[PDB]
Amino acid sequence: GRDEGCKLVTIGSGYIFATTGYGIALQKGSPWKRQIDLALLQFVGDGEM
Amino acid sequence: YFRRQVELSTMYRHMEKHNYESAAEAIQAVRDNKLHAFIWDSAVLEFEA
Amino acid sequence: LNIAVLLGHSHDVTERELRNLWGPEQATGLPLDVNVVALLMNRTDPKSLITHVCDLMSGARIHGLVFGDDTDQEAVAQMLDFISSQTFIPILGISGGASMIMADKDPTSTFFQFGASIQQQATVMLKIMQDYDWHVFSLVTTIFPGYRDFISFIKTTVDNSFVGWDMQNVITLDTSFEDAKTQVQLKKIHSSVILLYCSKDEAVLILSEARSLGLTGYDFFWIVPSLVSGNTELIPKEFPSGLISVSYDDWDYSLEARVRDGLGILTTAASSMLEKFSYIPEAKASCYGQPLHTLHQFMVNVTWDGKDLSFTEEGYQVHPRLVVIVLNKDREWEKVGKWENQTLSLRHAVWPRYKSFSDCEPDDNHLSIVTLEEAPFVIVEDIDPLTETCVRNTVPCRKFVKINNSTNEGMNVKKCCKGFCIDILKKLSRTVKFTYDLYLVTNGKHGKKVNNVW
Amino acid sequence: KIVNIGAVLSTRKHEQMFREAVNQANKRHGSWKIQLNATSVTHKPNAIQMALSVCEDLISSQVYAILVSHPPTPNDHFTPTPVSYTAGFYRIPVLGLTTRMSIYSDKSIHLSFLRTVPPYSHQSSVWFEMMRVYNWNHIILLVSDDHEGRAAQKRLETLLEERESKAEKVLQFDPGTKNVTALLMEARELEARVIILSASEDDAATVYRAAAMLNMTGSGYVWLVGEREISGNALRYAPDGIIGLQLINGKNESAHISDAVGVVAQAVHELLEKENITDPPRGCVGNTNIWKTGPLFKRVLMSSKYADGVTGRVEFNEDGDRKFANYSIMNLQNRKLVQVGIYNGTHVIPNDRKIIWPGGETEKPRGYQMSTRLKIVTIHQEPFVYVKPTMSDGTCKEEFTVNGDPVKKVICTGPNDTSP
Amino acid sequence: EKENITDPPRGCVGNTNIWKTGPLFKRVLMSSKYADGVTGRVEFNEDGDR
Amino acid sequence: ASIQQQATVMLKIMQDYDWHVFSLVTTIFPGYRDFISFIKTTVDNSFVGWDMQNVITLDTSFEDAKTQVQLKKIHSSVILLYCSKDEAVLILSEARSLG
Amino acid sequence: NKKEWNGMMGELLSGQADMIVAPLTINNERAQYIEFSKPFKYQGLTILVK
Amino acid sequence: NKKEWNGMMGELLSGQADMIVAPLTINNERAQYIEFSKPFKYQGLTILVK
Amino acid sequence: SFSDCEPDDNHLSIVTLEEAPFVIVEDIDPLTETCVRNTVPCRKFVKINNSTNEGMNVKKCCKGFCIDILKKLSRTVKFTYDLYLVTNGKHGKKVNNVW
Ligand SMILES: *[C@@H]1O[C@H](CO)[C@@H](O[C@@H]2O[C@H](CO)[C@@H](O)[C@H](O)[C@H]2NC(C)=O)[C@H](O)[C@H]1NC(C)=O
Ligand SMILES: *[C@@H]1O[C@H](CO)[C@@H](O)[C@H](O)[C@H]1NC(C)=O
Ligand SMILES: *[C@@H]1O[C@H](CO)[C@@H](O)[C@H](O)[C@H]1NC(C)=O
Ligand SMILES: *[C@@H]1O[C@H](CO)[C@@H](O)[C@H](O)[C@H]1NC(C)=O
Ligand SMILES: *[C@@H]1O[C@H](CO)[C@@H](O)[C@H](O)[C@H]1NC(C)=O
Ligand SMILES: *[C@@H]1O[C@H](CO)[C@@H](O)[C@H](O)[C@H]1NC(C)=O
Ligand SMILES: *[C@@H]1O[C@H](CO)[C@@H](O)[C@H](O)[C@H]1NC(C)=O
Ligand SMILES: *[C@@H]1O[C@H](CO)[C@@H](O)[C@H](O)[C@H]1NC(C)=O
Ligand SMILES: *[C@@H]1O[C@H](CO)[C@@H](O)[C@H](O)[C@H]1NC(C)=O
Ligand SMILES: *[C@@H]1O[C@H](CO)[C@@H](O)[C@H](O)[C@H]1NC(C)=O
Ligand SMILES: *[C@@H]1O[C@H](CO)[C@@H](O)[C@H](O)[C@H]1NC(C)=O
Ligand SMILES: *[C@@H]1O[C@H](CO)[C@@H](O)[C@H](O)[C@H]1NC(C)=O
Ligand SMILES: *[C@@H]1O[C@H](CO)[C@@H](O)[C@H](O)[C@H]1NC(C)=O
Ligand SMILES: *[C@@H]1O[C@H](CO)[C@@H](O)[C@H](O)[C@H]1NC(C)=O
Ligand SMILES: *[C@@H]1O[C@H](CO)[C@@H](O)[C@H](O)[C@H]1NC(C)=O
Ligand SMILES: *[C@@H]1O[C@H](CO)[C@@H](O)[C@H](O)[C@H]1NC(C)=O
Ligand SMILES: *[C@@H]1O[C@H](CO)[C@@H](O)[C@H](O)[C@H]1NC(C)=O
Repeated sequence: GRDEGCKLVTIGSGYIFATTGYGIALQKGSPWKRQIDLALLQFVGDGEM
Repeated sequence: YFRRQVELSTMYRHMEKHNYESAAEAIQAVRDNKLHAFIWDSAVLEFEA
Repeated sequence: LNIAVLLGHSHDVTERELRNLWGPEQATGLPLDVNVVALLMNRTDPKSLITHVCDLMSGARIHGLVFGDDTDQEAVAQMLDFISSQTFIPILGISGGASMIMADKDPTSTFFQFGASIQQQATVMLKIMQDYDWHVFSLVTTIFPGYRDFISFIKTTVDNSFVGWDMQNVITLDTSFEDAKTQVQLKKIHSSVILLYCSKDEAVLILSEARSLGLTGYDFFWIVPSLVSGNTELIPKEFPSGLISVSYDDWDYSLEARVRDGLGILTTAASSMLEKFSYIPEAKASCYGQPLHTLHQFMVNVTWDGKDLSFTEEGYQVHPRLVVIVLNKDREWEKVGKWENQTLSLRHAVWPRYKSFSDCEPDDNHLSIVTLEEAPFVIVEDIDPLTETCVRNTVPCRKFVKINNSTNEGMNVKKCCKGFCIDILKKLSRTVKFTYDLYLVTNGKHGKKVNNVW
Repeated sequence: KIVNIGAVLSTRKHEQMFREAVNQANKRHGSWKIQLNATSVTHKPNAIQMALSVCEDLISSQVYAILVSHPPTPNDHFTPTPVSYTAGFYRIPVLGLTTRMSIYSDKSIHLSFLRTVPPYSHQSSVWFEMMRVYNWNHIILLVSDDHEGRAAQKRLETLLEERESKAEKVLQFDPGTKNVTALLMEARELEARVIILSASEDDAATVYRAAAMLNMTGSGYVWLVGEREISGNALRYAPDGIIGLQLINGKNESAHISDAVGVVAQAVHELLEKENITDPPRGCVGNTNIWKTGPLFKRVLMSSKYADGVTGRVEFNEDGDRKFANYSIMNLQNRKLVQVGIYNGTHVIPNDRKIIWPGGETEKPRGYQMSTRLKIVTIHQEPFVYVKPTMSDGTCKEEFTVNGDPVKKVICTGPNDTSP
Repeated sequence: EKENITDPPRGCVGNTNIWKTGPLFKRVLMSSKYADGVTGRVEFNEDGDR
Repeated sequence: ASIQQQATVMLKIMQDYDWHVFSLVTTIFPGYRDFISFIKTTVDNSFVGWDMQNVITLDTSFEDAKTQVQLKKIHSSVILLYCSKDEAVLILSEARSLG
Repeated sequence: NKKEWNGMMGELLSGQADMIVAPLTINNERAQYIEFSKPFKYQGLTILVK
Repeated sequence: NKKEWNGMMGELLSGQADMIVAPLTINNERAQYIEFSKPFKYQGLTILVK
Repeated sequence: SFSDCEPDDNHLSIVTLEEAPFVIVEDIDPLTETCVRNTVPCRKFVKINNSTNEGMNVKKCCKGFCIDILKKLSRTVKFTYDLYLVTNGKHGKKVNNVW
């Protein structure tokens, strides 16, 4: 999406690949975790993501 | 999920009139031209295609 | 049966028609031993009431009491419920403090109040707010009794809002006004409808504090129930002209019809229990020197004099008569609305404002707005009868719809509107921070001067 | 210059200690010019004439303090209610010392009833602290009542909100029945063995007989009851190894009497520090309006912090109870109440006595089973859950996929297509 | 009529500190209401003029 | 230095530390017009985008009724106080009492 | 005046089952009531037409 | 530390100009100071490329 | 410790790694010494040379996707944070019980 000339389009869309996600690694024993999870699901659950 | 959001009110009023029990009912209805569109998960619809 | 009648000084009701409340009443008298004892009392002290209970209980076995109050002491109703847990006699609290909403009734008492619960009155008030489409509101609750289940019902109603009610958080006051911490809680309110939950003189003090701080504008509405208001005859100081109250003490539906219907219910209960069980008189002999067939779990289904006067499971009427009043500019609590059987009807759907609140409060905030039906701009649709609510991205409007082609009468139809100009008006009300007065045109199109007539 | 004090008390020794403590209260508390007097009522069985004597002795005396001081009344209803219901005519606080029920804990049912005796919700908080000690989460709650049971459930949800977690199972029923064994067998198949009970004597005896019949007195059963469950035949029916709680110095009468006198005395002196003090008038002579300094007196009383006390640091909470009261953890060993610990404040102090469980060792039995068996619920999902009727009886055809992988089916149980 | 009667000390001999009730005197003077006067009614704004 | 140069130094500190959400509490202390005016002509002329809360004014000895609310209308980070020294002691004691 | 759960959540929270093996709609509604795990499927919504 | 307008506004506000007859981009900021006429031309923006 | 008992637990030590669609770490404005307000400040522990280990903290600007996520979390969760960079390298690799 920023390629000069746009001569590179990858094979597939993750169908024959790992297809993982990205998250936030918190320390074991943090009370912030449920609040951060609710905030992320609010950020996805309204179209803002 | 659409009832929470800020602009999905008319589509909510349209979808609440003809809610279906199973997804196979929706498949048979859109197959028999009773429906014309259906919101559904993408890869399941690719498998059904 | 033998039923005692005692009152105070409510509505200047004479005792003569109370003594004459036996002749034409109960024309189909199947129980023979039905008599009345109709008296009065100078005072409202509960100890003398206990004295009269112990006098009349041994007074030829009186098996009934119909008591009404003129004051605002709800503890007298608690004393009568305690006596009904001792004498086990069905006692009807009619008006005043004898029928006020206490916290939690017990199954070990047969005392009955007339009216509805505080949650049903809150449902009626939220039905009023739904009919008037005022969605951004506040809730100020003190340590006034009955607060727990009332605030819980408000929270479950806002959490179950198909309307999408914007409730500002619960302003709590542990004590009276400190003028340090309670003032900050009063100045957090920027909503439209302020809901106050306290006693009468506490409401006078809170309205005086709000008027002294300028929190009593026509943007800042005030709706209180009957238990916050108190006596309908006494109107104290610092009331905004337009004070919405919901009560049931109508001067058109007076005390005499209430006590006649109550005696009709008691004689109906006596006749219904007489056809089922024989030994109906079962009472305590005398109060000195200390549960078979009662009427508490017996009169759930009853419809007396046509109107539904049935009993709830929590000791109230199923369908009472609700009266919604406001305050005019003449310091009078004027009757506005009544309640239907199932739903709620309102006479003044068009809402007056009663501008004379203070020395000067201008109506420059509101702007008269009229438009024409335009498919990309003014999208006009019906109101949903299943919800009776325009959804929150749409705004309601009124239309003067004429009935016939050669008449001068027309009604007002409220319809929903969405579109481009709706969004423009909403964003102008966000930025310029004004209020809108939206209605529809009845003469026709945009404009054309037909011989110096537009 | 005289002020009467209303007390529901009949013993002359406690009244002598009361008058001596009043003389102590008027001794060093400043140059204030009040004098104090006692007025106490004795035992009468007839509760109507009890309330009659109470209101005749409260109206005709101009009292400031009303102290109910008879817990073991011969009436099984145990109702000090009409005293507070009469004093609510002027919103006068009755400072009783008898009951420990959540139906009395309401500021809405009882208008201004203050006390220094806590209900069983504080015992539930002590049990929550004990669970914080033994590091347990999942419980089984059984409350026989419904009036105090809702307040106990709300206090339990408050403790869960402090935990920021949830409980497992709560139950309520109607007392008088005897086939609550089925609910205990439903609670058996859970993943915890922690039993919390809120009941009277009869319901406790019924569930102890049920525990004797359903083999609920084996190993791992964690029993946790309170005060109304360790009396009567339920004390006889209690299994050896059950844990009870008892607050110290409550059954000893005169010490908490003296603590109440110190609280009332310092409250009256800090009330009479300021000006414009009104008095509750005589309700029998022309006085039907409310006492105007009712909420003022409640602001003084509910915000009264104390550093004096025979029991300890007494202080009223947001509901009008004792902050951080002392408790004693008792255990039953061969039908003998053996003390196995105490609890002040926020900290548990177990003594050097054997904390013996109804099962095996003195260490805690973890009733959290390994849960080898699970229950899978599903819907007929069109890409995922393919449901086929069986061939003959409960059998599945061992079919293959396109790669020779056999389709490993499972014998599931499904309802009909349309439920109504 | 009110309390907190403070006096400005004699700064010439042995008095160096400031008069701490300055804004107290401003609260007294600048919030005065008038309904009588020979030349007319005086009234205080934020500036305190006629 | 003048009060404008010292305000320039303080806003240079705030620019080096990037505390964009701030406030301004000014009493009847002398030099208040040019001080607030220079804060206006520095923040409003800035390309940074400073989050400027409106000016809270304290007139006299506090009634602890309206001034308490005006102190509790501050939810920013930097609180700029403009008064004398003893008035700073009184305002910081009130802010410690109000949290 | 309470919205209760039915179906799979209504049977799980009542203790009738132990695990809902299903294409769970992980959202902000159900996160406020139960705890979650990591998703196995990464899938979007679209429109079926003819 | 003062921002000033110049150019056509600098020639207009000094009294050395009476009417700027020019299709000016009517924005919000320049209309906050002086009054503007009715926009006769409706014209947008575009990009010139080779 | 502004006072005796003050809970300060809303401070969150946050380190990140430079990624072109997510963590765009760029220079400061050389004319104003100011990050543009959609960016956030960061410090980078730049050592003197390869011989010594002590170094300074160069302040740089940060935009991108994860910066927007952090700003929206600071709007929602309402915490405080400190942003810096690690010089040990990439995301994570345990070199014989040494990450
Ligand atoms: C008995 O009561 C006191 C009441 O305070 C409690 O002691 C507290 O606990 C900590 C534990 O380290 C002690 O250091 C302090 O003396 C007390 N702190 C506070 C804030 O009160 C405790 O519940 C019991 N005694 C013990 C074990 O300290
Ligand atoms: C009591 O009776 C007198 C007349 O004897 C009357 O004037 C008074 O109003 C009565 N009291 C009340 C509460 O109405
Ligand atoms: C009243 O009548 C209806 C219909 O017969 C029935 O539900 C019941 O007998 C009464 N109402 C109650 C208690 O449900
Ligand atoms: C309401 O109920 C009364 C009494 O049953 C009845 O007479 C009246 O017609 C009803 N009105 C309507 C239409 O709801
Ligand atoms: C008015 O006139 C129209 C056209 O003749 C007719 O259809 C309608 O019934 C009349 N009634 C109304 C709406 O006033
Ligand atoms: C007036 O309108 C009503 C309602 O449509 C209709 O019933 C009536 O016939 C009309 N009047 C006439 C005579 O046109
Ligand atoms: C105290 O009260 C009792 C009972 O009312 C009374 O007999 C006695 O005289 C009183 N004593 C004094 C003087 O306070
Ligand atoms: C309780 O009821 C069930 C119903 O099946 C019965 O099997 C069981 O024996 C009963 N138990 C008691 C305690 O009577
Ligand atoms: C049940 O009773 C048996 C009797 O042998 C005993 O061994 C066991 O410990 C008891 N506990 C259980 C498993 O309920
Ligand atoms: C109650 O406590 C006091 C003080 O500790 C003690 O002297 C007295 O003996 C105790 N009384 C009883 C009944 O134990
Ligand atoms: C006594 O007077 C004060 C005013 O000085 C006022 O709060 C109220 O009228 C009374 N109550 C108390 C004790 O403050
Ligand atoms: C419990 O008893 C101890 C004895 O030292 C005392 O210090 C403590 O205050 C008591 N707790 C309370 C508040 O009852
Ligand atoms: C459930 O209902 C039908 C009704 O005919 C019954 O025959 C069958 O056993 C079940 N079938 C389905 C759809 O599960
Ligand atoms: C005197 O000053 C103190 C402290 O500001 C204040 O509490 C008190 O009300 C003042 N008294 C009067 C009326 O001057
Ligand atoms: C100002 O002039 C009017 C008209 O002469 C006069 O009545 C008024 O008294 C004057 N103002 C004063 C002196 O208050
Ligand atoms: C030491 O560090 C600098 C950068 O700070 C760079 O030129 C190179 O790494 C080394 N050279 C010297 C001596 O500057
Ligand atoms: C440190 O080592 C690197 C890699 O050899 C090289 O750039 C140069 O020798 C030194 N300078 C820095 C700080 O990179």
